Amino acid sequence: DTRTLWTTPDPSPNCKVETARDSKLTLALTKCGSQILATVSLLVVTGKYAIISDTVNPKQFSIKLLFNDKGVLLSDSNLDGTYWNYRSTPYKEAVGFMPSTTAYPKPTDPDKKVSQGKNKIVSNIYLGGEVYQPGFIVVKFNQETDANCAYSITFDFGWGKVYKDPIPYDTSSFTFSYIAQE
Amino acid sequence: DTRTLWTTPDPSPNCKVETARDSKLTLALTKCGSQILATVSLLVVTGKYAIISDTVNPKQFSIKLLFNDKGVLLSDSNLDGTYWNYRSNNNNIGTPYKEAVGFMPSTTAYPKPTTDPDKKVSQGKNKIVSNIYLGGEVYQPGFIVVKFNQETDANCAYSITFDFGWGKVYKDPIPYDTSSFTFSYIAQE
Amino acid sequence: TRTLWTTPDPSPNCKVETARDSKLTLALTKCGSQILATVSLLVVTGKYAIISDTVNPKQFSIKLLFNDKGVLLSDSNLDGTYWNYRSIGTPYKEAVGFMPSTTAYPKPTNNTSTDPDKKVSQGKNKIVSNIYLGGEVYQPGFIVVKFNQETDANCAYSITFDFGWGKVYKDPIPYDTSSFTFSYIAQE
Ligand SMILES: CC(=O)N[C@H]1[C@H]([C@H](O)[C@H](O)CO)O[C@@](O[C@@H]2[C@@H](O)[C@H](O)O[C@H](CO)[C@@H]2O)(C(=O)O)C[C@@H]1OC(C)=O
Ligand SMILES: CC(=O)N[C@H]1[C@H]([C@H](O)[C@H](O)CO)O[C@@](O)(C(=O)O)C[C@@H]1OC(C)=O
Ligand SMILES: CC(=O)N[C@H]1[C@H]([C@H](O)[C@H](O)CO)O[C@@](O)(C(=O)O)C[C@@H]1OC(C)=O
Repeated sequence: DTRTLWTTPDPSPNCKVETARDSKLTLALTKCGSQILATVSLLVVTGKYAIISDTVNPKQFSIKLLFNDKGVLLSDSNLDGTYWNYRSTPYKEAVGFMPSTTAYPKPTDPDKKVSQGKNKIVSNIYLGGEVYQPGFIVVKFNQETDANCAYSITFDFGWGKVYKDPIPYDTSSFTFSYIAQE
Repeated sequence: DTRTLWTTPDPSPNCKVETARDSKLTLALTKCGSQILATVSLLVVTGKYAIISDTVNPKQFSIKLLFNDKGVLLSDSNLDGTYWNYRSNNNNIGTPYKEAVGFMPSTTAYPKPTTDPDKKVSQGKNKIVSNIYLGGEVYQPGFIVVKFNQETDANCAYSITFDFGWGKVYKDPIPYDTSSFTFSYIAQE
Repeated sequence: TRTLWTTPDPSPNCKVETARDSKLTLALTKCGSQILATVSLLVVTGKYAIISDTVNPKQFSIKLLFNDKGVLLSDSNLDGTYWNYRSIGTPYKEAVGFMPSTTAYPKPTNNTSTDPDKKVSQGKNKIVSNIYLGGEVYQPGFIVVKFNQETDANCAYSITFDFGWGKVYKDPIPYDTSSFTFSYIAQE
């Protein structure tokens, strides 16, 4: 299915939050012409961020997906590449899933000011899906330079509310979209 | 694909919050291949939650869409199935649909609910949680929780549940009339 | 499955307070009977370019007004020069399939034309969310998207973006929004 690129819907541990494969990132990208429709959720399984409270610091971490100029996931990404593939051999290109570098340029007169906001999508998510357990997600397009990436999608996850009773970092699903490179 | 399953865009009262058809649920599910793109909004028209304030309790209610193995709406659902159907223009195909499995939330992504950290099942991923705004006013937050496959009622194969509520103190009564909310989810097929 | 858009890296193309004082980036993509949209706003000069608690009002309104063919009316805050389908071209002739449904989101009615037997939703034609200035989690603002709620220019359809904030900002910050995704039911 050339219209869906994903982690598979029920992944094994596939994502580094603190150490490699300590988390399960479920990410599906679906191509709707020139816009990608995405859904993302994160379950931290082991380690520092599996169960959080107010004494865990910092209260944010970053998950980078780094892509080359063919849209292939680079091995330095926090997301393990083993099962990152079209919905059904590692794929050879996925440029049409990549966030536009014209809409969302890599970092570099009022008419020369570059938007610092437009390459980010920021919202609350809710741990365990509970309305009284807000956290946040920041989706960032093409803001990384690591591994000489041509494209990137970064997920920053965190929280700010004071939690004295420890709770699993297990996020509600978040929908977003972005302008595709082609 | 690219078909829509919906309540019609201008439904008559079609949904139970407290009693049958005491509310207008507008819900459209549009298939974008492996994901469903959805928009939902609720106007409660009569009963306990039509007009809310800080003296209305509890401050949450639940609307269950329960589906069988063909993705057909079960009678126990809060939504009346009379006008829950595939789109035709601004209305519905006349005959009740026979199957809608491609519109169901995946039971692989969102399994039905059932100490080893390695076997932990995500409690978050089957829910989408956000503020909505009553009357579309920025100063009238409430909330929506969309839940996939979390019901057991009527031996459903699939479910979509909408929990609506609010937390802010409203001393003056206001209608429970939500801003539209967009979400997507992984489709069963 | 076409996209109607401002182009992804627009030149100043929008009036918040004065012509060309802002850059609105907006893409509408058709997915059958729903439009999938992404929007963001960079105010580049004037009252709302750098905001703080001493600026009032703390909301402003960007109207996209369309005629019966889905064509952008020049009265809109958005300049229509580069509002067109994604692809040297011609202004588009029709985009009704991209308009917000007037059955889902009807225009306001008069005392004359209001049916007292029907309760009309005031919320359903609005989408309301936070956006974040600079994409910083500690700089919330808000966006309100409104469908078909204008009467300006005898529009057949409209999409209105209200942007604002409520948090007290002592130190001034640029009104430069994170991107916001939404969808709506299309006219056809
Ligand atoms: C959509 C949105 O951001 N709404 C928020 C409104 C809004 O900012 C104002 O009505 C616009 O002027 O403000 C809310 O309350 C905040 C309060 O939470 C904060 O601590 O103080 C500010 C004033 O400085 C407001 O009083 C509101 O009216 O309830 C919050 C609301 O946002 C949310 C997420 O509910
Ligand atoms: C989904 C929602 O609306 N969650 C809100 C929650 C809820 O309304 C009450 O818990 C209901 O009782 O109230 C809060 O104050 C809270 O932290 O608990 C704020 C929280 O909203 C945010 C943006 O974090
Ligand atoms: C994305 C998010 O959740 N931002 C929240 C922010 C954040 O949690 C801390 O800044 C992290 O440390 O905290 C706030 O109190 C703040 O104003 O700064 C509330 C704000 O949420 C809203 C709905 O405005």
